[PDB]
Amino acid sequence: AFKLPNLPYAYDALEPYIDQRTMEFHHDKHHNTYVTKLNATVEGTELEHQSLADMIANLDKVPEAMRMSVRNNGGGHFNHSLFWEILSPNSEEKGGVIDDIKAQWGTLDEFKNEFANKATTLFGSGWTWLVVNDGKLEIVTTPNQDNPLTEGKTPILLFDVWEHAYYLKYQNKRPDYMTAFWNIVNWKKVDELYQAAK
Amino acid sequence: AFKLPNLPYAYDALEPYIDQRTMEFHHDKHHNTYVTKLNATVEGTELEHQSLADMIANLDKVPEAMRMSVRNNGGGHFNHSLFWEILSPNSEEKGGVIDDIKAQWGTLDEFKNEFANKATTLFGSGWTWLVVNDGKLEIVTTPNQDNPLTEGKTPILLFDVWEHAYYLKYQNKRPDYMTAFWNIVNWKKVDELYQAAK
Ligand SMILES: [Fe+3]
Ligand SMILES: [Fe+3]
Repeated sequence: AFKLPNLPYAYDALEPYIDQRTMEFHHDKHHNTYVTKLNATVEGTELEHQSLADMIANLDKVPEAMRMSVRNNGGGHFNHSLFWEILSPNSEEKGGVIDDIKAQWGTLDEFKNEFANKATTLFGSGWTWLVVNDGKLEIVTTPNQDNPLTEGKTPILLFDVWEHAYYLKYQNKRPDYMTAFWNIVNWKKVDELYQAAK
Repeated sequence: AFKLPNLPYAYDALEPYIDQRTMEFHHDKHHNTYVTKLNATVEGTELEHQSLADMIANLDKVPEAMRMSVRNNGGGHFNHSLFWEILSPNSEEKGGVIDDIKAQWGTLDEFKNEFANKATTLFGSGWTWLVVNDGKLEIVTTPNQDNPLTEGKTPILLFDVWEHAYYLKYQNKRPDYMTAFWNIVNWKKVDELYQAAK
């Protein structure tokens, strides 16, 4: 069975960037729902003992009756799991990954500008991601709980732009939530993932 | 130019079903942004005097570089404009359309049950609709600001299930927002649209 992870920090540890109340609803309600619905699909099946990354990377091979829930709920679980771990109260822009960002984009700010343009223009619910695609860094978006693993790309960083992730504090002002985000990225985690993927 | 229409009632006229704060943000910010972006797309161009309903229904004929803005922002203007008109503090379940809903579904409760099960299971952002398709009533969903006009169906009632429409008061509890909606449907307006469409 899949389990809801504990937050690696207090619920109020990302203030004033993300409110305590949002961290509660986002983790204890929204993420918990994807996990529960995911378990209802996979529990008692072959898929319970497969890695979630393997399942999402090969959705096509999931039985037709289970596929939508693995996509949506399995996506939800994976996506929110990674998200908590790439946030940190002690965010410092440090890691070898950032040296490589700098090489491709010219400066970290030019990278932040692209990620911002993509995340503020993503229409409806979804995520903006930094990924490795054949040894190379690229910024992509997905709708809803879709995941770049399904397209052959490894995620090392992600940003939630479903409105539940920012509405209580920021309401319509997603660009401010983007600006806030940069202050809380666990780049140490981003870089562990980067070093594993390339 | 496209324009942000006024609300036909006070911002607190739909309390407690839709909260005052939500009406302030939904209309003055979200809908207003749809209008702003749409106008930035279309004027100084030969599309500056084309109606929304024309462009939405013939989205395949809008030029490639303007299509997404017209789809998304044009959708958002059409959809929210209709949404205000189909809300009312003086909701009264009466009309030709209500007689015909009962004829087709057996009872009004079964109409609502179908509409609600489509509203609550819509994954991500979008709308639930009552449409006329060849003189026949049916209930459909669209993602984001997509509109059944694009598929040649006429909308006569719609419900916004983007998280911005309900997060401040309901948070994750979409179904409680759905059940609340029935108390504020302007059935008189829905009926006018119905008699025009068939
Ligand atoms: Fe989320
Ligand atoms: Fe809306």
